[PDB]
Amino acid sequence: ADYDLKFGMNAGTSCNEYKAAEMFAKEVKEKSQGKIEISLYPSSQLGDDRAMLKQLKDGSLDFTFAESARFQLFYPEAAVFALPYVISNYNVAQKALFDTEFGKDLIKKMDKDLGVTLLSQAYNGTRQTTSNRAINSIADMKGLKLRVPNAATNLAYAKYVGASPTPMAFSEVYLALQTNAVDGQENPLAAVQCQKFYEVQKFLAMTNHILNDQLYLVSNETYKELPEDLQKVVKDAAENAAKYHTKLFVDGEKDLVTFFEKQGVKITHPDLVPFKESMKPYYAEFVKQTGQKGESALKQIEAINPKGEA
Ligand SMILES: CC(=O)N[C@H]1[C@H]([C@H](O)[C@H](O)CO)O[C@](O)(C(=O)O)C[C@@H]1O
Ligand SMILES: [Zn+2]
Ligand SMILES: [Zn+2]
Repeated sequence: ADYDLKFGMNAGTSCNEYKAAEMFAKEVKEKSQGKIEISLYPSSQLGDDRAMLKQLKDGSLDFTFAESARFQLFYPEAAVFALPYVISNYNVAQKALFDTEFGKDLIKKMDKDLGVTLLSQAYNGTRQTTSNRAINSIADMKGLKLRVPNAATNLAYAKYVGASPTPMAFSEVYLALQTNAVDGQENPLAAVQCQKFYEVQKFLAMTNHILNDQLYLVSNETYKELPEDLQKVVKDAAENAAKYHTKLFVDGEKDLVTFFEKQGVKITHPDLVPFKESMKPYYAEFVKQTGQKGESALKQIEAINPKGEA
């Protein structure tokens, strides 16, 4: 307890994100000879991820998770990461961030403007849609009161497929599902399982609409005060946690549909061509709203070859 550091997250203690942060935490403690202890604060105990990003910026929190897409809060063209159906697989998400001019500049702005250092990137699942009635095709989204996070790209997903979006914090979601204050939500299969949303949702549609990555972030105010050896400890441990993280989500996606079926959830596979078609005006509005910077970021993402990690 030379450094008593803290890691906040929206995920709960059953979740892949917690499990991976636990590995991060335990490895940092070991490979730092006990000089660094990391405590974990899940389930939004410190606020949502907008609050925790601000806490990293002002140095009041040491570590947290964010998606690349979340930086649309500060740079609207960064929403390109979460335009539904634009990023096809995790390979694309990795190259969008690290192997494009747009993404390399985002990392630099994250450092110089927002005070956060990007330690590592993991895969955080592809979002699906649960509901209290079957989504057999895009038609069934009409009138669906669909909970979304407080995030404009999730809002737009629900809106352009014809649903009625209802933003609310992740910690509020189980209650709203349980009482039918909303008709459904959208999250990767992992969250549907670890947050027990399947207990309170009879239907799951494979909409595959947004791919989530996950960034291991550290406050610059924290990172700068660590000796270089301990900086290296934290970076190595972040990278090792991220590979564990990704494997948890990949393996889970081979598996969880079966699990949910055992629980009595009905799985549908709606035709996704009309879903993808309905986003085309949204892409246009994005480019209209964000200008050259958004158009250029989108062209850069679109050109990435979906095949082969890097
Ligand atoms: C790093 C992080 O906190 N991810 C969280 C995301 C993002 O906030 C959202 O996708 C916008 O970026 O929202 C959830 O999926 C949600 O509330 O449904 C929970 C998840 O834990
Ligand atoms: Zn329409
Ligand atoms: Zn299937």
